[PDB]
Amino acid sequence: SIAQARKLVEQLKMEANIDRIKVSKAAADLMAYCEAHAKEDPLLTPVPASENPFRE
Amino acid sequence: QDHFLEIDKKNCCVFRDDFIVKVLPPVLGLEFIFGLLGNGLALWIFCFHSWKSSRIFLFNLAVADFLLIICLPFLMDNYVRRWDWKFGDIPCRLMLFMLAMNRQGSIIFLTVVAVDRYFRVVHPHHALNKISNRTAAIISCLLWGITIGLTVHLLKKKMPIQNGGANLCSSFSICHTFQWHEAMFLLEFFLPLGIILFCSARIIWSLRQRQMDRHAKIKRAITFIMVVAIVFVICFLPSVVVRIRIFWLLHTSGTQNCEVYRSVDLAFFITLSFTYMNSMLDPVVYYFSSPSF
Amino acid sequence: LSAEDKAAVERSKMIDRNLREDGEKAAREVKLLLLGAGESGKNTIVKQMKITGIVETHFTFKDLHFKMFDVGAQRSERKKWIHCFEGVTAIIFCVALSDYDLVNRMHASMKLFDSICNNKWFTDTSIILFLNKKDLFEEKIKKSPLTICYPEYAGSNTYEEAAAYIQCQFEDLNKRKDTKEIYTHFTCSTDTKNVQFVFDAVTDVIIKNNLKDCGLF
Amino acid sequence: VQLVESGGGLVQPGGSRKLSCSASGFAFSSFGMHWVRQAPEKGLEWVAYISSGSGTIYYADTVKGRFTISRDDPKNTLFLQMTSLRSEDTAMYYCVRSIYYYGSSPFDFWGQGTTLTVSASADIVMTQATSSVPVTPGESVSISCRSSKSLLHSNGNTYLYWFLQRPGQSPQLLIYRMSNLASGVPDRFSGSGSGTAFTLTISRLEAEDVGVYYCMQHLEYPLTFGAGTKLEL
Amino acid sequence: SELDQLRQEAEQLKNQIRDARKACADATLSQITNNIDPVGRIQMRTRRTLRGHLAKIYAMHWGTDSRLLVSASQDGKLIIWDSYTTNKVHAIPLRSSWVMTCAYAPSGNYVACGGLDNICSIYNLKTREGNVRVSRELAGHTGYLSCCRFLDDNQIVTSSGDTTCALWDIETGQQTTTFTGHTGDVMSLSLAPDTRLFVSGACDASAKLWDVREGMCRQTFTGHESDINAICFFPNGNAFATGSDDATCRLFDLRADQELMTYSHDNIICGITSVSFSKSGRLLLAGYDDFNCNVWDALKADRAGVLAGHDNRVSCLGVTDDGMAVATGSWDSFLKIWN
Ligand SMILES: O=C(O)c1cccnc1
Repeated sequence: SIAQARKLVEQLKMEANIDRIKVSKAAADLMAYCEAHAKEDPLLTPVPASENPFRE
Repeated sequence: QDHFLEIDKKNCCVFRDDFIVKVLPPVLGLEFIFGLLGNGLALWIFCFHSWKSSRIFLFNLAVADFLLIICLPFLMDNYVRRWDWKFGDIPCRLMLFMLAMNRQGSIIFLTVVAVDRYFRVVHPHHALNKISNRTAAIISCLLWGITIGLTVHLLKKKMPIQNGGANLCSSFSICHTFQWHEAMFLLEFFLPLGIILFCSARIIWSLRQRQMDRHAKIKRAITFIMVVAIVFVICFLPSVVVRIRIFWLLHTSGTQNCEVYRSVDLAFFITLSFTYMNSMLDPVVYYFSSPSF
Repeated sequence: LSAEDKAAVERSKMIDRNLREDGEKAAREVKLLLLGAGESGKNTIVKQMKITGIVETHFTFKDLHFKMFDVGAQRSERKKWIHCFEGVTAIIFCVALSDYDLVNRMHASMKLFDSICNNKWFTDTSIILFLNKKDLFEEKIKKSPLTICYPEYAGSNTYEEAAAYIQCQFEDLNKRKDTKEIYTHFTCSTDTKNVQFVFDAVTDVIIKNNLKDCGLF
Repeated sequence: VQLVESGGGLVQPGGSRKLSCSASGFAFSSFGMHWVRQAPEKGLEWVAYISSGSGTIYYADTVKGRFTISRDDPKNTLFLQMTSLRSEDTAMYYCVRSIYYYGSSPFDFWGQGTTLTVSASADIVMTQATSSVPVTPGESVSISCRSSKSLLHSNGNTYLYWFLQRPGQSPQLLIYRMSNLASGVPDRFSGSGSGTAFTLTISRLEAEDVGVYYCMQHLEYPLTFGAGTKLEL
Repeated sequence: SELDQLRQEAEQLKNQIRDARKACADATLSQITNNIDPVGRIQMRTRRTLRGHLAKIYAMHWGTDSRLLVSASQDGKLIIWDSYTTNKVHAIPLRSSWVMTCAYAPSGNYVACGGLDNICSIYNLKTREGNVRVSRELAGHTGYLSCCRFLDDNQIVTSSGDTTCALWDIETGQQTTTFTGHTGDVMSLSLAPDTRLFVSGACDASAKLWDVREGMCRQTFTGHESDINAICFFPNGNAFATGSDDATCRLFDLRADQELMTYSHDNIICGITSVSFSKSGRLLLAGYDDFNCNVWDALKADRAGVLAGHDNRVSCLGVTDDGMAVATGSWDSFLKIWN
């Protein structure tokens, strides 16, 4: 009870001590990763039926 | 004797009267439309409504009625010319075979549906869980084959018999012999009628025994089945009774010398229209009864 | 075209045949779900039956296989796993008649029955009510009146009328009366009677489903 | 897992007998069975095959019709009936299990075998480059083979099987489909191929490698064996 | 002081944490994502139809080879489907037919299942006998098992319907680490690619991040207003998304400790059962109770695709690691491969 509330205190200070980063930079990381690998994602840009292993 | 024998192989005492054109056109015209609309809408409903075995028999009956109601508008053309027919033998016998097979198939499918309901009410724990669709399909195919076989007797074309140079396509007449087609007209009634009556009686008994549900469900089903049985009886009884009287007169002296056939022929050909009235009524009763429709 | 995959296809065909056989087997069998408050209440009928998660009870009666699922030991939010029992033929709900004098518990049973009855998943599933502790209720009536937890009640204190009042008080909560059918029955000490009632109710429900599939309901 | 064969012996020309094999330690029902016989002086050669469902029974060209194969799944035993036996039928017969599914390792277990002796085209031909190659412990030995037809099926897998038969025991599977290692085989073994030219590399040979190596193809229905390469310590 | 002071202190921590969350608030991802072009309408077709199952399918998972998948249905059977050729590699009969979770081991040697029964059975696929047999019986839980995921060949993390989440090892069969932070019933789990952190959602609309080794709550999220029925990991391992019965999906970032966006539409009002991500993370696929599966653009947060190949509730949704194909299962007993 009190003990679990104190554990909550610890984790929140624990999460608090984590460098809560800002939305920016953080979004640029996702944007860079997507464009860096979007060239070879079949579901985003499918390969022709000759190379596709799921061709009828 | 004006109404003498149109002898081909038996002493057919066919007649030719006035009231046919005065009384057939309205009935047959209204039946054609009403039946085609009511049955085709059910077929389209089936085309997009599940695949459970229960509806296979209903769809078979629907297609049988759809095929049936096409030949009747020709039976009309025959009546409009008062027993004259314009086309050749091949169309005549093909369309008559279609009509007879359609009627037999409709009766057989109605009996099968009645038996299915009897099994699903009186014996819920029996071979009815789902009679895997293949079994029902093969049963339906066998029924179609047997009804075709019992009707191909008509497709053995004799000729478009001509009365006064005018072709008449009636397989029904007053004859000196009780050939197969007369027994079929009686077997198609007594056996299916008895089976459906027994099924309905057993369903009623079992439901009233210990199955009470007054929430407008069990009573609705009871009244629906009772009324469908009643309309079947009213549609099919008069014609078989008329033919019974015809054959009673035939053997009990008077096989010739124009007996009361004069008016009995009109009676028979007027009561036979109830057989097609049954085809018209069958979809509106069977298919629309379910809330799904 | 294939060379080695034909054996795999044949194996898949055998697996499909086995799955179809098992599916037909399961379809023939009838499922029942157990619910209620108080372990003895449910265990009474389980003991009366004549041949740790959920407890599966299998018994054959009148050539029909019955599977009764006891979910009283789960002790978990029913909102997230009740949907698993959508296809059950009927729900056997048990309530002790003598529980009215114990601490309020009859009110809890009423809330449980209301929650089960109004569930969207059980909209076309019947509920079989088993009123347990028949004799204990009759003894309790002579000592404590029913009006302690039923202020609206006003009538003579007797077994017949008290039982009828409890029955109709449990019945009114069925808001969707047209579809569902509540087959209330009083537990009897004599054996071979409760199972008869369960079988009759299940047969009635199965007949109702058959007629629904026919196109009459 | 045990596959014990029995019923062999001496047979006069044109004789008949019934070979039997009792299976234990594994689900006989799921596994298909193969019969392979080895002549005293020649190599292995496939006889017949029966699938799990007792269907698609196959026979070799040189034994089609003459031989028959049957099974009794409740009995957990395999029957191999032969009649009108010829002189060439004398050989040591092995019963081989095989399961067919993705990622499977067919021909992964061979029985101890039963001996049979008699008193006095359009198939795949595997050309063995060599029949005997002296080797020493601690060295590396490469065995090359050629196939009459390319085994690279359109599905991407090649049907190649390597078996090793030490003196005094039945053959043991080493590599199946030239890209996988059979259970219980040391990882030092390796195999490679280009569709038609196949090489088997045994790095860091030990004394237990002494034996005769046999190649097998499973592309076409008629299974065939190689002439066999014997390694001398 | 007594409980009053402790409750006031807890409230003060709550306010402080809310203010801290507000502190890092810079801008919603919608405006910054305005720069990138929309994905646009995506046309999807069902290449294969798996009709082996006959009962309602609840859970499924893909293998590491992107070819074999394991399906769980209430009939009490596990079927290993070969996606390329629609062949049943194995058929595992289950002792407890009430199964609503299953997983495929990363190495492809073991599978796990569970559900209303409090036992998480482990099956071996590569037994030398050629048949599938039970290896371990993890029966230490009390509530119903809702999700089990393989972390390695010898460690498995599972969540039960009670307030406890347990990490089990196959060799011994005992609970290594127990997590009791959640108050509601845990529904779904998700393992990060690193395999060191895993999220968990409960019925109390609380999502908590747990460490496999250390074993304490590292993050908390309370953006949802109802039960968290679905939860999955973003491929990069820093973000994750949740699905709930409130007809809305949401995406959370561990580093930001905030809800970045919510995916929902006015017409959609029913709950969400399963959620999954694509290889690139652009596509966020989530099942819905209606006879429809919706594909959303994880970045722009809009309806990108519609899959209407099902006539019943969609329950499970798995995406291949390579993103070559997506398999969706519903309660209609039919599983379809989409790409
Ligand atoms: O329907 C018949 O069988 C029929 C119709 C017209 C004339 N004769 C018979």
